[PDB]
Amino acid sequence: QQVRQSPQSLTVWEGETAILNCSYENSAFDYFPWYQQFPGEGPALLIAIRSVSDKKEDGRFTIFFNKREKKLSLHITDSQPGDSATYFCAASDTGANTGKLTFGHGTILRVHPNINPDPAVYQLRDSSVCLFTDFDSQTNVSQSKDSDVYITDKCVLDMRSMDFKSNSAVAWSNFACANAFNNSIIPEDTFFP
Amino acid sequence: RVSYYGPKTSPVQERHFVYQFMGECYFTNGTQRIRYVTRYIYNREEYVRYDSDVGEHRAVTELGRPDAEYWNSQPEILERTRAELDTVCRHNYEGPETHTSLRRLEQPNVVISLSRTEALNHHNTLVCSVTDFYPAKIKVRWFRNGQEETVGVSSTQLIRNGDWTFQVLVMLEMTPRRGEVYTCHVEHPSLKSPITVEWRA
Amino acid sequence: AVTQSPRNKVAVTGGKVTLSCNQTNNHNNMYWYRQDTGHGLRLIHYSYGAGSTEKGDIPDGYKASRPSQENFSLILELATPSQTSVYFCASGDFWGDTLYFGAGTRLSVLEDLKNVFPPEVAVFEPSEAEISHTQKATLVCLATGFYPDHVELSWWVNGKEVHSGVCTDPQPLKEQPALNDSRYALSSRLRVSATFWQNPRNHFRCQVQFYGLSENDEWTQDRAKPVTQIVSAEAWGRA
Amino acid sequence: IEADHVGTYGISVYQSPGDIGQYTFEFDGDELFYVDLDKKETVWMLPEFGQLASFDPQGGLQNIAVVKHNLGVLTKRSNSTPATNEAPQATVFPKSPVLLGQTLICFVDNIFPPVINITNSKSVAVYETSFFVNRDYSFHKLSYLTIPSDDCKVEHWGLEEPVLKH
Repeated sequence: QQVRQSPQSLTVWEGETAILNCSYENSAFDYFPWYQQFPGEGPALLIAIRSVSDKKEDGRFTIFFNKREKKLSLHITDSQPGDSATYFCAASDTGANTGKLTFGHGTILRVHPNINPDPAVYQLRDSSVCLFTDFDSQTNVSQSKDSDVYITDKCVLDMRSMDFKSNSAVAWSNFACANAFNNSIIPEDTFFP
Repeated sequence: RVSYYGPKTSPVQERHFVYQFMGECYFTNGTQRIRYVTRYIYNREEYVRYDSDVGEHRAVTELGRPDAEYWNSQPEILERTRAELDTVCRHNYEGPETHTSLRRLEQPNVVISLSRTEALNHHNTLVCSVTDFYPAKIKVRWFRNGQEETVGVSSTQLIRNGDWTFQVLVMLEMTPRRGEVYTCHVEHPSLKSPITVEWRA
Repeated sequence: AVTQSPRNKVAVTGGKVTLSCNQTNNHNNMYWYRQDTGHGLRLIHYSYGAGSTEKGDIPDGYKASRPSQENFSLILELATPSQTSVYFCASGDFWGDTLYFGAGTRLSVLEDLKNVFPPEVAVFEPSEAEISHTQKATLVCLATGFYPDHVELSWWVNGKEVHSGVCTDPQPLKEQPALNDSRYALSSRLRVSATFWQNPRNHFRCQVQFYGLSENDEWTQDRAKPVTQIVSAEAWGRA
Repeated sequence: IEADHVGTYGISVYQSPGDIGQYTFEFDGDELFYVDLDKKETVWMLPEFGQLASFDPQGGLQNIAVVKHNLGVLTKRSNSTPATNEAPQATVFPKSPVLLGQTLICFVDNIFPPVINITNSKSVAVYETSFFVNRDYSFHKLSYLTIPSDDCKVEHWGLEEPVLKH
């Protein structure tokens, strides 16, 4: 009956191959649509396969279907960051003339924008806030264990005219910036004015 | 369990109005020849049909030309109905029907009965009744002192009880001479050896 | 397409809540899911056509209604906090092989209207270091102390909405991640060519669409009632 | 057509006003099962068959929906030509040999439309079977009645007044 998608979320660098998986119990199943959902939005059909075929290839995406072991695999190649979504895997026994679609729980995708980047930390004027920018995406951020320090997860900027992919995270409290990410693993050659 | 899949009614674009659909599957030699036929009925008039032997929706009336010329365009509808010969007919015969109807076997209950009260040496009529059997192949032969009697024998037609059991009554015009042994001899595909039930004079 | 209605709602426990869906696809089948983390998409009610409704896997608490071929509708007769979620509406054709979804509705069932607080929005001006080591200028936005997480954040340079160079965080953050009524903050980012920023004729705007109570709600507290509203913070250029 | 076995799978019937429906599965004359439309439940004639196989009533419910649709469009398409009524007939017979001291079945044919009501000259109460399809697109329906010692009333629109078969 149930449909199980692994892994509950996946992170991939720009250009690498996303590999999303799914396994259904009920062998009656013969239609397998995959729905892609973008934040703030309803989900919409990405790509479907039927059990007769072993692969539908649609440019960048390819479904691999295994009737024997009852296993799926969605491949995204040369993945751009606009593919960072949640992907759901559905199945229905169409002969059942049900209407109902059986939805797997979904893998959540993070496409790491590939980026000579000078990691820095600045302080900003209240009109205070610490700003750790231009970090290579390889580093992972972590909000302090000590509370009242509001360090947010990383973020990707792309200034259209002049290239430019850039990572950024903002700390603030109510308290000085040279400590803000001490509870985090920073590059050994960062910049602290 | 196993899978009873119905066909997918393709759709159209004081009084009473009646509409009816059905998907008929005509099997011969198991699945060695399947014929699939799909019929649409408005008010006791079949107006559209998909007959597998054709392979296309043909109109049975003027009301049918629109829906037939329509459904023949979009193959998402045709090729689905065309392949219902396997997804419905073949699948259903080789699947649930084997585990059910093509597997039902119930042996007959056979009872002789003398309709007018016995008056030896006076003519009377014996009634071999045969009740509650499936499938419907059955043969009921009468014997008067071990010799097949076809003369003065009248069986009913087959009687559909509608609860997956039939019925047949077989009459013998006869006359009790003492010591005679009538036997009702019943042959059925649910019987390892034929049934014989006797009535002594 | 499929427009659900409203796309943000805040309502109390024990009061009736009626989502609504309109579908312009000449479709016949309609569906009402709800999305929750860890339990994904789950079907609640559906409908083959005008007049019939069928019970999905989770019909408890909600009654459906299909009075139109275009209109499905949910009904939370007695609301419960456990019902708070992102609801979704879809539709499809008979034997159709595609589900056409709506955009979303964010529903917050609350015990107390007390905890609905609009956002406090503040704009931090770029460090001159960043301007003399990269020749870029990152403004940063802070919307704070707002409940529930029904917000949307926009920038506005010189009166026009910008995206080129913008970032807003993925989900907000709880200021005290241990109170069930914890208020949220969300941090964004605008980066601009340094020389475009040292022009004091440009101005940079941070706008926040907050979805809160409604002109048909009762307010029993000293402070201002948290109507659905628009809260902003602006900055200008420098030397 | 001529064959060995004949499955009459997926019989849909609808008629308005009142949106009366039926969804059924026949195989060699007898009814495998129907789908109860109000209970949304597949009801097998033979319970044993129910334990040995399964049918998802949603397929029946969708199909009946499509059929309500087609019925509406077609009712328009004809300038709203109404259904012709049909005189029904019955025949009553007993399931096992009837021995004074030991089920009575009523078999009605040329039913159309699919609306009949089935009945010591006093009201009595039985099992009734869903309507069965004929080749002439009318229907036959059967009513059982469970102790003999020393009838069948049918009410239909093709009947001026009702009739009983003693």
